[PDB]
Amino acid sequence: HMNSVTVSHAPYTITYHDDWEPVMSQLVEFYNEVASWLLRDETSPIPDKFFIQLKQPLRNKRVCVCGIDPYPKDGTGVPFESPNFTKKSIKEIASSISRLTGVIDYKGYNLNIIDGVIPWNYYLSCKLGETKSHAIYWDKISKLLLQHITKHVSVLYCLGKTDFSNIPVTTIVGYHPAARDVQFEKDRSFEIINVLLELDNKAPINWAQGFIY
Amino acid sequence: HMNSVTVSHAPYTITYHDDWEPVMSQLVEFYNEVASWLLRDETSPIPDKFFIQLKQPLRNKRVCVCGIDPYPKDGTGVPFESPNFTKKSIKEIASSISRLTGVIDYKGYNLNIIDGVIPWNYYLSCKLGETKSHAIYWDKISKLLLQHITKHVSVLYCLGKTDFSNIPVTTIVGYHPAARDVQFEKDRSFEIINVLLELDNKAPINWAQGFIY
Repeated sequence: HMNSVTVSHAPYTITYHDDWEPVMSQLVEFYNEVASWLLRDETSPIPDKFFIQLKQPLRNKRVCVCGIDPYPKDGTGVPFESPNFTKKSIKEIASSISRLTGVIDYKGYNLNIIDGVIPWNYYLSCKLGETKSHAIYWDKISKLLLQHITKHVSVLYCLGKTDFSNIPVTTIVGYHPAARDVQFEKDRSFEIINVLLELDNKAPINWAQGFIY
Repeated sequence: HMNSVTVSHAPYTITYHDDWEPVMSQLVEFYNEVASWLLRDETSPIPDKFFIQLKQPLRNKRVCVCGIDPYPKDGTGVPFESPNFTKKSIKEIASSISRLTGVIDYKGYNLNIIDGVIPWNYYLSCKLGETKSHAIYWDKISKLLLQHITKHVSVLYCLGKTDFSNIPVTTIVGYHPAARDVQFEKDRSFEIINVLLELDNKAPINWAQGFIY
């Protein structure tokens, strides 16, 4: 199931699932053009992690949960993943899911271990410490990959109203996870995903699967 | 508040609200290129009605309810409007709203008289009797106008999954109103619009406003 393509700059080899095959030669061509600009500075995540989410299948995904880019520091290549459960966003996502499910004891949360969910970063890197600082480099790669994801998923969930302003599927644009005074709005946005899936005759997400105990 | 532009073919003069001003000179340029092809055959609606929805303001609209094109016959220029309440789609929309609201006695329904709703046809005409038969002519006009609507509304509601396959806002793609065995799915799709609006801190739609007694 796993394929690989050579590129001219680090990480030099991109591995990917069968499902991503239709976009890869355009991706290679796009990445070769812009890589030098991306590798000039220290990035989150590291270059060897940029494309790690391409190993994930798409034909079994119903929901894309999408942020604008990785954490300014300590990105792993897996969107929202925080191994020591310290990043504000994934903590706030975990809180919402706790209130939506009744699960209160947990040590962590990961969106990447939930059946039918692909967590996604629209831009695949940032300059270390600076949010959206690599928007111009990922531009066309970002369109290409997002376009391909929305061919598989039934619901696209974007996080951050001001974050997304950049270029025909069911879509909710919610608040950033770390946004203030919108706890109720945040909680019930997650809840509407499963409603929209049922009305689309798809199976709901078991969001509790995300918890780490 | 009302403006006008001259075009080279019928209807010769397009009137429009202030809100549409940013798209009009591109529209004029697009319409002049393709009009002869549109006017060759008998159309629904008639040419003098094509652009009638441009008289409607946008800054007070929260929801766009969008179909692919006008009724194959008897289109009025107002999407979904059926003066004698005979068209299957608007009857089915009225039924859904009846079940969602409890209102049972009515003689008609119109989406164009509801505060905060703009009913829309993605393509502004069809050849008399043939659905989507003018898709190629409206193409770029359709993108232009839909793009401009989604700058104002908070929720885009498209009707017909297969109907829409043609090219970042909250969007539900529901079934065609005349689709079978999906009465529940249709009813509760309309209900989720108001939920999404509240979570976006916008006022809900009073869908009962649509009823004609």
